[PDB]
Order: sequence, then C-alpha cells, then structure tokens
Amino acid sequence: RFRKICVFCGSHSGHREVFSDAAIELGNELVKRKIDLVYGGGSVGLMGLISRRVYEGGLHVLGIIPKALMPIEISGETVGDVRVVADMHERKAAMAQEAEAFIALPGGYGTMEELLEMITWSQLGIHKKTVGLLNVDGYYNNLLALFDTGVEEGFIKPGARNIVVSAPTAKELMEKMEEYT
Amino acid sequence: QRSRFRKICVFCGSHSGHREVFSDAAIELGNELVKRKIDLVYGGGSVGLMGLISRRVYEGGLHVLGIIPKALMPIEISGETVGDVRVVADMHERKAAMAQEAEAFIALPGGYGTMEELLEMITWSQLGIHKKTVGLLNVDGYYNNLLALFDTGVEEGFIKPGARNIVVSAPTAKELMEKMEEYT
Repeated sequence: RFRKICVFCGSHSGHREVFSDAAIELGNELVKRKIDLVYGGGSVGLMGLISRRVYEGGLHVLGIIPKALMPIEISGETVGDVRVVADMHERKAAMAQEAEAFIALPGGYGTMEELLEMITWSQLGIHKKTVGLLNVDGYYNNLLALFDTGVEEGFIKPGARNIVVSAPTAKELMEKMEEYT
Repeated sequence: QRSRFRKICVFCGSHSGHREVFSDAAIELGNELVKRKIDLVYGGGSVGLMGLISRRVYEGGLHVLGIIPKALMPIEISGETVGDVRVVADMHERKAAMAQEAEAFIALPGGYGTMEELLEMITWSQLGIHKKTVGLLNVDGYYNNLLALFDTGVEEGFIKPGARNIVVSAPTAKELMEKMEEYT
C-alpha cells in the first residue's frame, strides 16, 4: 500500500486525447486510492493535469522543480506546493527521496531520463521501490524492446528486466504495483 | 587527423555483451579516438566494454579517466587500472563530473545505466543546459528501438524536431565520428 508516488511526465499533453486522458485516469486512480503525488512541479502539459486532478481530489501534491526551469514549466496560477531546488541533480534526488514508487508516464527526453534513472537505482540496489510504467496506446512498446535487446545481448540481466512494471491502463498498473511484493 | 574535440566521454558498462561484435566496436571507437588525438573519460570499469575502450585510448597515448562513485569501486575496478580513476561519493557527483569534463559524449551499447547518461546528456542539450553533441555507436542496430522510441515521441508531440536533431548516431565509430565532427 503506497502513501505517495512521483509520476514522471512533461509540459506537453500529447496531440491525441489518449495521452491527456491517460494522465487524467492516473490522477483519478491516485485520488481513489488516497495516494499523495510528487512530480516535476510543472503546471501545464501532463504534469499540469496530473497534479491538477489529485489536488482537487484532496490528496497532497508536492511539486519539485529547479530554479531556472520555473519560467518554463510553471505558467498561469500555481496549485499545490513546490519545493524549488538547486538544479537537475537536486531535482533528481528530490523526486526520489520525497516519493515512493515511480510511474514514468509517457513523456519526452526528461521523462525518459527520469525513468531510466529510477530503474537504474533499483538495479544497483541504491533503493528498493517499485518502478512502474503506464504504457498508453503502446507509446513505450519500443522502449520496452530496447530493455530486452539489452538482455538478449547481455547488458541487462534477465531478472533486472522485471524491475519495470507496466500496463496499458492506470487501473491495471496500480493493481499490478499493488499485487507485487 | 584534426578534430574539434579534445576530450570525449563514452558511456558503457562492465559487460561486453554475449556477441563479440560489441567488443569489436568498443575497440574501433578507441581507435577513432586515438587517431584523432582524443583523451578518454568513462565510468572506471576494468571489465566489460569500459575495460576495452579504456585500455585502447591508453595504448594510444591519450589520457584516460575513470570517474566513479567510491561505493562502486569494489564491484567495478578489478585486476588493475588504466590512466587516472577519479573517485566520487555518489551518482550525481559522477554524472556532473563526467559531464563537466566532457566536450561531447558517445553512448556505446549498454544496459540501463548507459541509457541513464545518454538520455540526460541529450535532455541537457534540449534544455540548453549545455552545448554538447550527443553520440552513440549504434552497433548492429542495438538502439534501433531507442531511435524508434524517439521518433514516436516526435510523432506524438512530446519531442520537437530540433530536439530529435540532438541525437547523432551511426553503425560504426568512424561514420559516427564523421557525423559528430560535423554537427551543429
């Protein structure tokens, strides 16, 4: 049973409704399960939608963002708390620490970098937290093929491939991450 | 020959892969670094791919530096060392120190950890954090799935053109070098 999670996404929602709509479903799952949210502090894109839902849903919303990135990811009128930090690094250690599991929701390079990093810490044993993945409309099928390529070729261990918990819907992803211990 | 780089950081780990083609590639990149008078920078691993491109740039007269978090020394360095092995306390220290010393990067094939530096360095270029070309030897299409993922990001609006333009890859160290030497 989780107390909070740090979803990874960006300032874009994606052209097709499935991505934004997928982000709304994750928010609704977090609300129903009474789980607080940790994220990049962005007030727009999938980040805006995610915290926007959990906030209104009641649960706590803790955003974490680097000083210089604020003019980029925060526009409009902020909702929820933000613990500004030094830079990308502090952000990296701030998103983990202040959170539990990790759903690296569909996103761009920043989000990809965040996912690979959390899995990397679990692989090395730096920390022991569930690393999930919401594979909306197969957006990550490729990334899911690269991990294996790494296994088959010998750069990733067969067991280490099991660090990634993915599903096509927020509902199943949450169940999976709750049905694995 | 001439080059616009003096120091190159190559991402890769302590595993060389099952097929010998990947080890062959690691050495070739070393050769491309040596022929161009480029010093090497890496994680400090003595085995795997790191152990190959490190012992190559060394036997080439160019300096080698294996920056590594102290807790990863016992598990990484073994048998001996090559060049200088800068040692730090954690991950971010290594990430910043390797990136701070590098004028460019190349992600040789590798597992999760390799995909860690590769994505962040590109992410940093995308955010204008630094102005540095990002490379990756795409041995036998090892990353054909990552490039396809990037394309997917572009086609779905999460990745703009210019950003996708950050990645500079090739199937051989020679072409990759030629493509990166000519990047803007």
